[PDB]
Amino acid sequence: SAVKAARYGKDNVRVYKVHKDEKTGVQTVYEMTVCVLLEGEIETSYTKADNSVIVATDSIKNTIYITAKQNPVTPPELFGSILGTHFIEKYNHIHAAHVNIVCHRWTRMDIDGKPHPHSFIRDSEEKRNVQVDVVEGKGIDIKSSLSGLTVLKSTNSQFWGFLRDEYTTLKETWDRILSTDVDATWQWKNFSGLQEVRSHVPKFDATWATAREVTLKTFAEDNSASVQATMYKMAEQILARQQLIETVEYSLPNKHYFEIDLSWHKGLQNTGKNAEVFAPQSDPNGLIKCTVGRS
Amino acid sequence: SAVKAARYGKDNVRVYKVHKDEKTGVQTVYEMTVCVLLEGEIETSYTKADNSVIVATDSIKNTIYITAKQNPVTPPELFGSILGTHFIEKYNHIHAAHVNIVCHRWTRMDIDGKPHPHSFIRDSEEKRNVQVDVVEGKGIDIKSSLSGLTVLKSTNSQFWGFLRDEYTTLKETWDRILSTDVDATWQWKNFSGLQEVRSHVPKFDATWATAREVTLKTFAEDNSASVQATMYKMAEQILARQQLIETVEYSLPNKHYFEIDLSWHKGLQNTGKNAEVFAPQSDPNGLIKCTVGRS
Amino acid sequence: SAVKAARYGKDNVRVYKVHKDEKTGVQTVYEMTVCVLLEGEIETSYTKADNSVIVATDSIKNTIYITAKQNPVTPPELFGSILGTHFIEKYNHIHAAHVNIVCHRWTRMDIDGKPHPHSFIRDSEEKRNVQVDVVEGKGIDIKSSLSGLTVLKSTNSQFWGFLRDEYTTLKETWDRILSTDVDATWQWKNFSGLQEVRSHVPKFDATWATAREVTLKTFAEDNSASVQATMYKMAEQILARQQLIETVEYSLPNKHYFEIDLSWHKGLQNTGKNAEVFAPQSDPNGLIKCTVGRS
Amino acid sequence: SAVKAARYGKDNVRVYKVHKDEKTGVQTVYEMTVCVLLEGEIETSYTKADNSVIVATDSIKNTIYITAKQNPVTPPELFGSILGTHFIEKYNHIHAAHVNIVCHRWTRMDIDGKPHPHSFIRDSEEKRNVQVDVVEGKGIDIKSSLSGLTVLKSTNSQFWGFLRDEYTTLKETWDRILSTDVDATWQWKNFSGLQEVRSHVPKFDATWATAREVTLKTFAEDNSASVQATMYKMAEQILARQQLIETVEYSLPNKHYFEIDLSWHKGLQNTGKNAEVFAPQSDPNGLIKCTVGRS
Ligand SMILES: Nc1c([N+](=O)[O-])[nH]c(=O)[nH]c1=O
Ligand SMILES: Nc1c([N+](=O)[O-])[nH]c(=O)[nH]c1=O
Ligand SMILES: Nc1c([N+](=O)[O-])[nH]c(=O)[nH]c1=O
Ligand SMILES: Nc1c([N+](=O)[O-])[nH]c(=O)[nH]c1=O
Repeated sequence: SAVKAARYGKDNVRVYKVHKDEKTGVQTVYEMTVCVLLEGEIETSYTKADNSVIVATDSIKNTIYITAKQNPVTPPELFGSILGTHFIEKYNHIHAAHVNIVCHRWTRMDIDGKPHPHSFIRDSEEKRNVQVDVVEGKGIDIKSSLSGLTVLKSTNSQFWGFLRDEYTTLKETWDRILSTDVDATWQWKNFSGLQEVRSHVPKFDATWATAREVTLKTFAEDNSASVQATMYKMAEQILARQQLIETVEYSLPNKHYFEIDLSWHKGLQNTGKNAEVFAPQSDPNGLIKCTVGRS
Repeated sequence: SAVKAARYGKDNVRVYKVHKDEKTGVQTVYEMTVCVLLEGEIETSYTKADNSVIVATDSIKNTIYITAKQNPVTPPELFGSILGTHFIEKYNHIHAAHVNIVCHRWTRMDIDGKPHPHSFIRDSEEKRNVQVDVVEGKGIDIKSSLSGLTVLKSTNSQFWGFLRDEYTTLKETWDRILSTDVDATWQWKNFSGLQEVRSHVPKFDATWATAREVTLKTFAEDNSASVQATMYKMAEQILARQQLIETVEYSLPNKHYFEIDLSWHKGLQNTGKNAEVFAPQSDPNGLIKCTVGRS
Repeated sequence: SAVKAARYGKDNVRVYKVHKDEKTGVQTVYEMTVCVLLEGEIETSYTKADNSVIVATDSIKNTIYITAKQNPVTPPELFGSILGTHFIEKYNHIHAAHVNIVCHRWTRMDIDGKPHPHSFIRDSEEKRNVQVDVVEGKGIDIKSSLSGLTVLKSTNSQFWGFLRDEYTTLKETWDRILSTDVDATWQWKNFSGLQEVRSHVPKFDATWATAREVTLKTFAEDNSASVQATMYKMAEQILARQQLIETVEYSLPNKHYFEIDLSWHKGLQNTGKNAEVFAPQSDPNGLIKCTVGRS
Repeated sequence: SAVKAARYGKDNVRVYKVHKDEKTGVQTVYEMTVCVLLEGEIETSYTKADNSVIVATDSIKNTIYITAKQNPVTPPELFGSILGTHFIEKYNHIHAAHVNIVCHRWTRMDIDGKPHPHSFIRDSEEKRNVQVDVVEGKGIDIKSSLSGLTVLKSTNSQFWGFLRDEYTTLKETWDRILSTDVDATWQWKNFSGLQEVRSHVPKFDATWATAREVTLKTFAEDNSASVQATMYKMAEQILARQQLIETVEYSLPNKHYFEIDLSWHKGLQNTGKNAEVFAPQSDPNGLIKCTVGRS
């Protein structure tokens, strides 16, 4: 037997950083969870019990805190690129670093209509993520994403004209509830190294904002023919607005809300045009995915 | 042996209801999770296998949907009082109904600065809850609450002057991070029945809003001497603003963020006035509770 | 306003302890999660920012580790009584301590049919818990429990003869699946203090074992008329087997498995006596409770 | 823009099946959660709102129940291969089916030392999984795995001789606790189709059992030089015992248990050879992976 692939590192490293404006007194906080896995000439740690090739996972944890102390942590695309580059430059035998960052929301509170200088609220569990792969001699590959964005529309979703055969019981509909948790990922053109990532810094936050805005507006305004059709419209728009993106991937559950027939009870009407009370279904759920690129 | 206490019913009943304004086209959605447990002359179902005294839990589930079809579901204090009253009036041998409702957020989306007629977003996992106990001959007891409100302030929290003995290692501090998940409950004066609950309907939403506003403002503005001292200030204010409340209870975890000493690494300064990067601690956590009433 | 009730302390304190037999080389591990809340003359910490009355929650955490170092951690009824007693004896102004312990399973591995000296497996997420309330001048109250014991029987459960009215759709049945997660609590006679708890030490593990055995055998062997009837039989037996128990409480969900009518597809028969494939339902669920005491 | 990749289907489909032995009265239950995603000539559902190419996800759900009614559900490698093959044979324009199955434990109860005919217990949350990819013209690829197997050894784990530099604070050790949750996957040689999968049916359960046995014995008996070294020994053995496996992949967290220095308290000794009480750490954790194949 032989080692075909190997990677190791530290997961679930929680990090908080505060910035304090000396002039204005305003403070800004960032909180993230970081995972770093390394690859390289490490096979002998597995095959021969040779620990000499191992950067201890505890040391990887220390390096994450030190790097956050000495560099900006925003945008996460930049921080992840700095952190990954560190490992391949510092250790001759480490040839790839894989960095995943999940950013948690701490939104400034408004008190009496004015933004508070040092108080924050977690408004929803929506995340902004990055995956950064730094590979010696092959540059920096970055996938940015948003996830945990949960939405619902109460009308203006349809689903009819699908294949009907002996396995089919679903009725066609021209008016249904559509609810989903959005997972959207945009993959950047390969960057040659840290200098090139730095040169595009302003585009990272702007593209995240665009992706979010397009997602919400398209969902709200599309008279949806299917989850498939609506998600493709989202992806098209994002690609049109940022040339440095190569592909956009969406993964959307269809979280079902079922009509409840109450006609057995005193002829109560609660289906079709009379539907008011529905039963949200925890499982099963539809799952629809697509990756859109340039023609 | 004898049955000393018994209650039974249906838990985790998910319910969604939509309201459609015929004039304006605007739709509004409500989504809740409901639990109903009954008590009464039911001991023989346990001791003698006499199912004749049992309202099947499946029927309780049906009753929740039927009741939501025929009545307003907001404010939840009213819906819970209607639902509980139904069981004690309908069934001669049922003498108490216990109704718990958890309301989930579906906040109207703003698209292009304008509120959308039928699209919603889940903004955070904060809940608004009620517990309603309807007891034959003893009226209606309602406890309203908010929970899952997660906040953080980066300065203006202190903790010094506590008891020091041979079990104490904690250093006094004049500047720390304070973060918590707020659970706040206000208990209403007993109501004589449904007519009296209906007479106070406007107070329910207004008191929830007041409780939330007082919580957020006090947390943001108090130069906190301890979690104990800050939470008492919150409770005092709520009692002063609504005379029909008898007690206010707060339960607050103290979610710790620890300094990281980096001085071992090239003399890096990251403690006290130089602290920028911290380690959020998942566990353990402080837990502080208090119930405040009228003197 | 006035403080009506107050308690504070440390939650989610994870503790592991190893015992090493010097003679045999055999090692035994214990892992628990502990919560301790104190009450006493502490109202001024809330009302006047007087921290002098506060035993810091960090110190409570230290005390849990120190106590585990110096005393046996098993049975948990004893450890909880030692820990709670410590706080009321050490601090003049603390008058009650509330200790909750959750014990996690680490079961010795059998390798080649022989018990291994120092290797363990987590066999299921079933827990053994205690709640110990130590109150100055009122002795020690202990509630012991098991929870997270998940079972299923595929036949020999019935449910017929329940109340039928205009809210009822459920069909009577003489053969259904019964599945539940068992939560069972036995409350001990009040103990005068630590000496009396020590005098009964052997009864704690034996009573836990009896409670578990009775639960499993009764569930397996009863041709169940309802969840109500089966759970009462369990409670009766436990009370008969241990005189120092005052009450037994059971809380059982009824986790539904629904038949799937497949007759629409080529007349496939999958209901009643032909039922083979079922749909487990995540929610809603029945919830049945009872507390049984001595006549 | 163009569709580069697309797949869609149903997730979280819970299924239970019972087998009833007519002769002996013995019943056996199986419970699983199934996910099926399809690929094929479906791009126009995304680009042109052409639902004619869509097999509704509701129909996929129906097909899972029908297939479970008409075929054995064990071993899961076989059931997954039957289910995936169905979709590519039935629908001309569907060219790949991806089937994931998670099997939940229902272990027969022993009552009075004898196996009960129809009562079961969930012994731990360990799962047995399969991923089956059925691709038109390219056969059937199966990855089998076990996951959620949580173990701990209290001694006979070491970690010394790793790289030490200016980022390193970790002390070398010759005696530590090692605890992990095991995720192990074995990938089978490609099968030409269903006939070939059927021909190897007995090997599936036997190989799962071997993988589990090797994992547990190696963990218990290895005087571990590192997680890397121990996991490689596991993988080597599995490959040696089953020739139809091409690769074995392990993913193991290192769940840390930290010493607690109590010397500040009356000189209490609780470190090194005196360590008895430890603090389990919820996060961060090491994460070690490797894929082993044939030389
Ligand atoms: N860093 C590592 C540790 N460790 O404790 O840091 N232990 C291992 O077995 N392997 C590692 O890579
Ligand atoms: N409603 C009840 C059911 N049931 O199925 O509805 N089963 C029981 O054992 N008990 C109940 O109360
Ligand atoms: N122990 C306590 C702390 N503390 O940090 O330990 N902080 C508080 O606000 N209150 C406490 O009781
Ligand atoms: N099966 C599908 C449904 N559906 O409801 O089954 N809805 C969609 O938008 N897309 C689907 O593929």
